[PDB]
Parts: sequence; structure tokens; C-alpha cells
Amino acid sequence: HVPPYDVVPSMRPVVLVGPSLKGYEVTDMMQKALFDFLKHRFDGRISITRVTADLSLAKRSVLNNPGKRTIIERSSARSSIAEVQSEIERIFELAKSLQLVVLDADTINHPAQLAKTSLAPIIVFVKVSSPKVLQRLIRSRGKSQMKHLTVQMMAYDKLVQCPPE
Amino acid sequence: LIIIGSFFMLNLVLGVLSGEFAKERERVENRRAFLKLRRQQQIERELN
Repeated sequence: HVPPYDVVPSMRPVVLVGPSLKGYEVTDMMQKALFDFLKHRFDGRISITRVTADLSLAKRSVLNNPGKRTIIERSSARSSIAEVQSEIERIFELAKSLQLVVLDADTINHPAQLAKTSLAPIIVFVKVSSPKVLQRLIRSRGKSQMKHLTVQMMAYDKLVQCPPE
Repeated sequence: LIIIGSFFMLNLVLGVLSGEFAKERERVENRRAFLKLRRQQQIERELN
């Protein structure tokens, strides 16, 4: 029984997904440069917020109030769902004051991970033309990224296989 | 003697060699080598 209407923030939070996987040097370098430009060129009308915790657990048709109080000692009461649920309406609050907002979520890496949620945000893609370029770009950092280079590549082509639309 | 001997034959030699080099470049083996050079330079431009 999907409602014909859904509640969404007034104006879209800006979520830009890294080419392979956030939290690493090569990916983090990609967004911070864009983070700098949006703050400088568009100063006084853009607010930047970082979502340190998870944001992929945005559910609306699970239960009336899972973990309403922290004294229930329930499995979900002491879990991280309570804080993630509280972070949803903060994005709503930033939207109502007419200033555009962005999301520095360090966990979501796919469009479908944050597509069915009530956020329905603007998705920005930064990608390299070929994986041949990406592997050498990773090499330009140093030996530290060589340990995680393997997991760095399967996380890249997965996003490419997602439809552009 | 000089014009027919030295200059005319020089004209023929350059022409014949130029034609041979043109055909040599378009052999399948040479085309793949050039194609590799093109792709490597594109990667370098993209990486830069």
C-alpha cells in the first residue's frame, strides 16, 4: 500500500558517490576538491554537513516506532538505528530554511543503497574513464593503498554496471 | 647525363621508397603497434 505522496526535503541534499569506495585516499581526494569549490564559489548560500554515522537504514514501513526510548533495553533500542533515524529529519530542517545542503556520507557507495529512502537526493557521479587509469592513479599515492587495491577495483566496476539513468 | 642520370633516378628512388613505406605502415602487424601507442598516450592524458 504505497502512498501516492511521500514526504521529502524541500530541496535536494547533494550526495556525490566516489568512483570506487569512500574512506580511502584516492576517493576522498575526489570529493574534497569539489567540497572546496561549492563552499568558496557559492559561499553564503550553501551549508555543508557531514554524516559520520550510517544513513542506509532509512525505513518508513517497518514498525510504528522501533526503539522509541533508550531505556527499553531492546535489541534496536541500543543499536545504531536510533541515531540514524534522528539524522533523517536534520536534513529536512536544513531544507526548510531555503539553503541548499550536501551529505558527506562515508558509507553509501551505490545509488540503490539510498534510492528507496525518503531522502530521494541528487546523486553526483565522479568516475574515471577507464579502470586502467584508476589503477595507476591509486599507485600514485604510495604503498599504503597497495594493500587495499584489490578491494578498490571490484568496488569500481560495480558502480559502472549500474545504469546511468 | 646529370639530369637524366643523377636527378631523374633520384626522383624514382624516392617515389618507389615512399610507396613501399606507405604499404608497410598499413600491414596488420604495424597497425596494432600504432594502436597500442595511441591507447597508452590516451591513458597518460587521462591519468595526467
